[PDB]
Amino acid sequence: AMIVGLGTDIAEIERVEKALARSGENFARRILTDSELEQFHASKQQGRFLAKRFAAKEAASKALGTGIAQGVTFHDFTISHDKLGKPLLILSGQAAELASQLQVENIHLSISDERHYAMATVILER
Amino acid sequence: AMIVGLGTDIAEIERVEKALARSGENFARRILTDSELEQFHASKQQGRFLAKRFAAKEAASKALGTGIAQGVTFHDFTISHDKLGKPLLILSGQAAELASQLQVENIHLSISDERHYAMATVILER
Amino acid sequence: AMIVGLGTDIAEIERVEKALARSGENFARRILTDSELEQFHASKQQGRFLAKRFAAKEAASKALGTGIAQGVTFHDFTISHDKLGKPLLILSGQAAELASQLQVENIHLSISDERHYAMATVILER
Ligand SMILES: CC(C)(COP(=O)(O)OP(=O)(O)OC[C@H]1O[C@@H](n2cnc3c(N)ncnc32)[C@H](O)[C@@H]1OP(=O)(O)O)[C@@H](O)C(=O)NCCC(=O)NCCS
Ligand SMILES: CC(C)(COP(=O)(O)OP(=O)(O)OC[C@H]1O[C@@H](n2cnc3c(N)ncnc32)[C@H](O)[C@@H]1OP(=O)(O)O)[C@@H](O)C(=O)NCCC(=O)NCCS
Ligand SMILES: CC(C)(COP(=O)(O)OP(=O)(O)OC[C@H]1O[C@@H](n2cnc3c(N)ncnc32)[C@H](O)[C@@H]1OP(=O)(O)O)[C@@H](O)C(=O)NCCC(=O)NCCS
Ligand SMILES: [Ca+2]
Ligand SMILES: [Ca+2]
Ligand SMILES: [Ca+2]
Ligand SMILES: [Ca+2]
Ligand SMILES: [Ca+2]
Ligand SMILES: [Ca+2]
Ligand SMILES: [Cl-]
Ligand SMILES: [Cl-]
Repeated sequence: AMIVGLGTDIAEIERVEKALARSGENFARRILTDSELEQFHASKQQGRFLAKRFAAKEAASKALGTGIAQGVTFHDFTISHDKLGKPLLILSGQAAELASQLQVENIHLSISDERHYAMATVILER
Repeated sequence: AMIVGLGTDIAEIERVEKALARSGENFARRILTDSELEQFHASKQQGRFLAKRFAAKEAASKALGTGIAQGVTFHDFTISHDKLGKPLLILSGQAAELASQLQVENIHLSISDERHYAMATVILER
Repeated sequence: AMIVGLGTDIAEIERVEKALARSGENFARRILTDSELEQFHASKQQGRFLAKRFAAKEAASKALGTGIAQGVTFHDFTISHDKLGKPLLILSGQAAELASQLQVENIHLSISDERHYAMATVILER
């Protein structure tokens, strides 16, 4: 019925690429869950892949009203896709607990990227 | 009621300008309906005009859940404005058929551009 | 509860910084209410602070459906924050009068910035 939260985020792709060039998997694993890493490792544009997931998760954390804090971690969010490529967001851990407290029934996520920037928006509704 | 789709897109204006300098009307006509072409032709900043429409339409195609695919074309989306300048989105063709299947009753669109980027967000609600 | 409006906006931070270097308070006071100026004055990154507020207010004005026109001014939008850092939008002046006529009961705002750009999205719900 009503919107419980709204979140948006923009990420500079070159910054994510630089971080991967320096710290690689140590950096990717802080952001991605084990299930997401398979898809990540398969990509030939890993910085772009990670930039999008980073924007999506930050946008989700803001829609929750906590950001990546108060027990909410990047691993509480998992990004997947439907059969036509639409991105989907699934919550776990503290994010799932807060969503339940807020009575969230539907989650909407959209992602976009151009050469230099990735962005995402998330809406939680009850 | 509830949100049935969310879409967002960011477009680099310079790439649109380069495409117009090379292919002009042939490129513009792939994105714009005949009705929209009249407004486009009267514009004195065509690359900027077209980048905004491009972002709006891709955002709308993501809100429908298909992208520009599965029979959904750029011509299935028409952008107009109300008397105060608010952008309005009207669907046709396969986009309209899918929206009808999604029970879409209200469509919201917002657009913004700065010197180098144009972006848009679309929300479909039932 | 349906969506009354949606607004989005992107702002180039260096343009805001340049404006401040030239016009300072004359510029800042056009965008910010006296109450918001207190927080602004305490910031050590005033250009970035102001770029975010500028984006939030422009987005809010688009969600209302008027833009910054028709008696609606930048001062009709006040950005505050909750204890966890979530941004909150409160309307006044003509914006509040119009929102009341539209039966707006819930307002949602999200803001994000990266090195060069600030962006925001606003949704008004009845
Ligand atoms: C908000 C967060 C997710 C992102 O921070 P950031 O990249 O500086 O944020 P962005 O510029 O995209 O967003 C800043 C805006 O987010 C919004 N925000 C902050 N806290 C929020 C909250 N609890 N809920 C919703 N929105 C929030 C605010 O509008 C803020 O700007 P403002 O304070 O001027 O209004 C933050 O919780 C965070 O970065 N936490 C730690 C993340 C981390 O571990 N980082 C290491 C890198 S892997
Ligand atoms: C999705 C589409 C609309 C835009 O493609 P794009 O510009 O590469 O996409 P963007 O970079 O803006 O966004 C990519 C994201 O869109 C989202 N997306 C993809 N398919 C989607 C769908 N069916 N529904 C909703 N969102 C979708 C995804 O999150 C994707 O990123 P991810 O796969 O890493 O999660 C695509 O269907 C398209 O444009 N197809 C035809 C190609 C075309 O005509 N191009 C223009 C030529 S002039
Ligand atoms: C909408 C406004 C807030 C910003 O316009 P802008 O600088 O062109 O900003 P953007 O590029 O971000 O937005 C343009 C889009 O906003 C949208 N828009 C315009 N009027 C709108 C309205 N009444 N309601 C909702 N959206 C609107 C349109 O989609 C427009 O693009 P289009 O005409 O190509 O479709 C406008 O009312 C304005 O500039 N007011 C004056 C603000 C001011 O005082 N500026 C001085 C600089 S401090
Ligand atoms: Ca961020
Ligand atoms: Ca892209
Ligand atoms: Ca795109
Ligand atoms: Ca502009
Ligand atoms: Ca603007
Ligand atoms: Ca930032
Ligand atoms: Cl234009
Ligand atoms: Cl700041």
